[PDB]
Amino acid sequence: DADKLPHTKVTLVAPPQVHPHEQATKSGPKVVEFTMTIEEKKMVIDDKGTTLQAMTFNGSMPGPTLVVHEGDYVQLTLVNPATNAMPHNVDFHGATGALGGAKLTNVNPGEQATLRFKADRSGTFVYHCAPEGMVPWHVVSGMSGTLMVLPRDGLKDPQGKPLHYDRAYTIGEFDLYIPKGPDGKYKDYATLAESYGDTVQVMRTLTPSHIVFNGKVGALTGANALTAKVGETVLLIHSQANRDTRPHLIGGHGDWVWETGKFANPPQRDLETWFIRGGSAGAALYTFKQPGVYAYLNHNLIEAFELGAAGHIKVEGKWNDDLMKQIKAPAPIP
Amino acid sequence: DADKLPHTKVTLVAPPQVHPHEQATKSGPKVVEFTMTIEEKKMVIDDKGTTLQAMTFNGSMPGPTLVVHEGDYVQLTLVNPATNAMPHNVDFHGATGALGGAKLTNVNPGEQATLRFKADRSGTFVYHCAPEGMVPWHVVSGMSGTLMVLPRDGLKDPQGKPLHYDRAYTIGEFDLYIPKGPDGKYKDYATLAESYGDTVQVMRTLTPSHIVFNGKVGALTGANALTAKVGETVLLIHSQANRDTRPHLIGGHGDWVWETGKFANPPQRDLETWFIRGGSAGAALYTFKQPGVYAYLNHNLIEAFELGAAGHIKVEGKWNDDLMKQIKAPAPIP
Amino acid sequence: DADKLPHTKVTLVAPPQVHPHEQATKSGPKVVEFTMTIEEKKMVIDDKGTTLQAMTFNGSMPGPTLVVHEGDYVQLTLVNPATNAMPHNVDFHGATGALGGAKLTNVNPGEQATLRFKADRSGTFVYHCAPEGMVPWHVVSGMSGTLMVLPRDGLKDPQGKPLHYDRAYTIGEFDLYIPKGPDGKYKDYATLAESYGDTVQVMRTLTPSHIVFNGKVGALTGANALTAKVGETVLLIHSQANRDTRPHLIGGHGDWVWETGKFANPPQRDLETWFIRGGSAGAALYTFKQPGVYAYLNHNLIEAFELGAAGHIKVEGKWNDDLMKQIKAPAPIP
Amino acid sequence: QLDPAGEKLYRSACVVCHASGVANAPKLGDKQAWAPFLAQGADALLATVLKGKGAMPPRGGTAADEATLRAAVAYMMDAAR
Ligand code: HEM
Ligand SMILES: [Cu+2]
Ligand SMILES: [Cu+2]
Ligand SMILES: [Cu+2]
Ligand SMILES: [Cu+2]
Ligand SMILES: [Cu+2]
Ligand SMILES: [Cu+2]
Repeated sequence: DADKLPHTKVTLVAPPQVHPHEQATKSGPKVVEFTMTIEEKKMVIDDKGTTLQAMTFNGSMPGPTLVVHEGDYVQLTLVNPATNAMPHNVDFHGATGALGGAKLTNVNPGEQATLRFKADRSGTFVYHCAPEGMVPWHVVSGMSGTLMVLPRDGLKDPQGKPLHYDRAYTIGEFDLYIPKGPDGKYKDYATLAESYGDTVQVMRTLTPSHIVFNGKVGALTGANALTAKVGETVLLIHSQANRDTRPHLIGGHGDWVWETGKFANPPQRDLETWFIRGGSAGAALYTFKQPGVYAYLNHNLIEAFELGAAGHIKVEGKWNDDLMKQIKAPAPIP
Repeated sequence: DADKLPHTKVTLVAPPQVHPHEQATKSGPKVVEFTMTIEEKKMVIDDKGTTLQAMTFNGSMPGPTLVVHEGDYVQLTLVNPATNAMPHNVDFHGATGALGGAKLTNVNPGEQATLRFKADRSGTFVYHCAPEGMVPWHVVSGMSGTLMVLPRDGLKDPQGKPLHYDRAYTIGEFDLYIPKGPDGKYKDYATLAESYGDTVQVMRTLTPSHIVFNGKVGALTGANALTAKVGETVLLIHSQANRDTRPHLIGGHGDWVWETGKFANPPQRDLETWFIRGGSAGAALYTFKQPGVYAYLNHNLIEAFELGAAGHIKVEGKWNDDLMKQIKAPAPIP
Repeated sequence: DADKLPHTKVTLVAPPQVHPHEQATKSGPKVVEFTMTIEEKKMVIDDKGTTLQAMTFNGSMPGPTLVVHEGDYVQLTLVNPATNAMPHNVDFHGATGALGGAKLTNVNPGEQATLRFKADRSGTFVYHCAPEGMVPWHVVSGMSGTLMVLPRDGLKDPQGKPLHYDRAYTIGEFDLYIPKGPDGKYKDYATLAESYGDTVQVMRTLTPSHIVFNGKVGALTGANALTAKVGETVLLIHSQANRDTRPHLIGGHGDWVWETGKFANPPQRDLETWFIRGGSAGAALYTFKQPGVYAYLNHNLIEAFELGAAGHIKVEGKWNDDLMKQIKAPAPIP
Repeated sequence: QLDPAGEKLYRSACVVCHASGVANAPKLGDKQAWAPFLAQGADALLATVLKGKGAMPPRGGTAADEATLRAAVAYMMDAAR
């Protein structure tokens, strides 16, 4: 009974990092308490000054990743400050009943609510805002993130062998639908609500204007590239709350991948490209064997390079000539 | 030798219901006889009065679901009444040879044909019309449904444990390509043939005007909502003959899912969202744990809420606070 | 040590054939040497005379399939003749490091380079050109193919039983983005560079003008149809370097399918339709049981029949009435 | 006579809640739901829009001027007649 269990409060961290956790644990079930505060804000989403009238959990796209273990209870306090214009709520795909909690978390500006649910299924699960009557707008504008429910003794391969990651990154991919005006330029809006009508027109074409990792073109590049080292095992959590994507690590692989994101199923190995269904989160493990800069991207290459769905991972370590060697560098044909 | 096998006759029922069947059976192979009659008709596909010049098996979109067991022979009498304008046929993805039977079932208006094939592979399989040179039009106009071939021993989990359902529902998802006129309104055509040219132009854009479950926006709502009780196991069969979809039960899960639809493969568990490839049928089992009205939808939320790909399941029973509890109702921020 | 290992040279063949290989082999690991020469050229891609300013490996779309065995090393000499206009390189999804080899194989016209990498993961893997800042254009213009890395022991089913094919075919599916002029006619360009800007605009709409198997509408039909016979087992390798596809054999099945294309994972059986993620290659086995002309296609039927993503397989042999029988040929309704 | 600016504002913003009834917003064209509002009169309705009420943010969450808001209220009232 949840009321009798120890309660732990967790401090969330901004994507792409994930809050410190346990993988395999000897602890039994607990109630894990989290708080998120909704923030509506205009955000610049590309290199060319284009703005989105955005909606976020905790000020970020995606919202922060919440980690518990299978059998824990998630207890979320959801705060909607009086400074916001719209009502919001939360739907956890990891939860059972009441439209994922959406029916129990309807908060107008100036209100808050607390939901508890049992995280009785292991895996990475999307959570997202779902206000009745305006669901897609809130999702596409930025209101989604991941809940990760780890098996109590950690991840396992198809034969039951233990898999352990040294670091976890969370990547939320966002299909954006920014209206253009008749002059052919992207529209900038004074308020969130004024953006709606023109945005739904674009939504109905099913053609995103931009598709971005973590809230903007190049969010996960340059100074903000992900990082790793040869020998390090990374977990790459990938959420897409609205539209399909196909993650690929250029020069790497998914060593073990749960593309449907549910840890009680055996993972697939050696993937070049995997597939995240719109409305889900999946997870991939990779152990780096080569240093260098990698691209992590949606392998519809138009979506990646033209529309924005690409990031980098900068990897330190020793080059391995057995795995790959330049035999003859580029030179004139004989 | 299928000549010499006993015959049985099935009375088909309209979606979302599925005709009564055995799961596990002590019967051996039989020749199972079905009849379907083609109906071309103008249909209203939303509550606004928008029309489609539709083509159907047995008067419905999707056509009825046909259930046999692995090793049975399906013997279909296909009738194309004189009232119709177009030639039709049937291609069973569950059949082997002659383009799924299409080459052997070409029926002009005022003709009928009888096809027998061995259902030697277990799974949910699409059937659809496929008249040479006209395939996409007939399919997107409504001519598809599902053949379910159950293992003779019933459904099994990955360890070979028996899985039983209390009721089966069949959902056919249809991407529609309805032309618009200069006034921005959907076009209404006096005859099926008159709709052809304009419809082909819309199809080539690859952008559906509507995406509907069972022939209409909100088809699976109100008196025609799916129903269940807490403790009941439902099998949700989902067909998409032309385009990908990503089913999701809001507030629920796919307890056991065969997303590629083929029962000799182990199912996956605990899914939030699954994936039905265009040109296939898949199936998910779920046991209800909470009462309430669930949404069952395509989790491209634009496709669901803007274009029509969403329905309801109304579930009776007692609320479970252990699984989910509103700890604090929406109230002012302290 | 890869040096010191025996070297062998393989002569490539044009799609849809695949160069003679070994499945299960008694051979130890070797360095397998290949050469490919890049060819930029104007190609007619449909039966109306529409042209593509194309770029190819070895003069074909897709490039040839390279077969080794797990533990072999691939050593590719890539040649960019002085007759070409653009720099090129190669990214092997089968490889580990340096953006798949792209960083090590940047060749200007008049240059060549030699790359070695260890093929340490079994499966079918895309290779494609990836010049920095120019990746999507080079890929959609034709620069992709398949590397097949067979397990040393050959293909195996989920229970570890040997699977063997009699012939392999390789199909590359290409989503093309051909610009139109003010008159609504496809543009025809004097030079490759000339096509660039207009093509990028079409790409950004995410809507292909054409989707073709092996470089043109109807490439795999008529005199050029694939062939087999009843009792013969065929491997169908399907690559799509940029965009998702859903292969289906009309009147057949995927007996054993690795849709993500990685042979250390168990295959699924009895598939009606499978799914190749954009940026990947998958593989299906089928043993023919019926003679006749089959269609092999992308089962978005608009993509297949309207846009070009369809081929034929002509199959010799004896009709099997047990599997399918015309009980009553089309005849007038009484 | 209505002004086109009202419908335009409605279609850009107000529609997000009033098309269906987000947070129990009276739906556009709902004759019975709107009867008591019509009886309050246009000035009262406009005052409520400017102030905000429940889940409806001040100015219906727009930066429109009073005249444009009046026009949108007028369009909404018209649809309910
Ligand atoms: C300028 C655009 C808008 C206009 C002209 C408008 C108009 C109106 C009017 C005339 C009323 C009746 C006043 C009353 O109930 O006494 C009303 C009520 C309401 N509106 Fe709006 N509205 C707009 C925007 C919005 C938006 C964006 C929302 C959603 C965030 C919304 C939600 C509501 C709700 C919930 C009510 C009922 C208030 C209650 O009884 O608690 N409205 N609106
Ligand atoms: Cu929200
Ligand atoms: Cu959801
Ligand atoms: Cu037909
Ligand atoms: Cu088909
Ligand atoms: Cu190139
Ligand atoms: Cu690639």
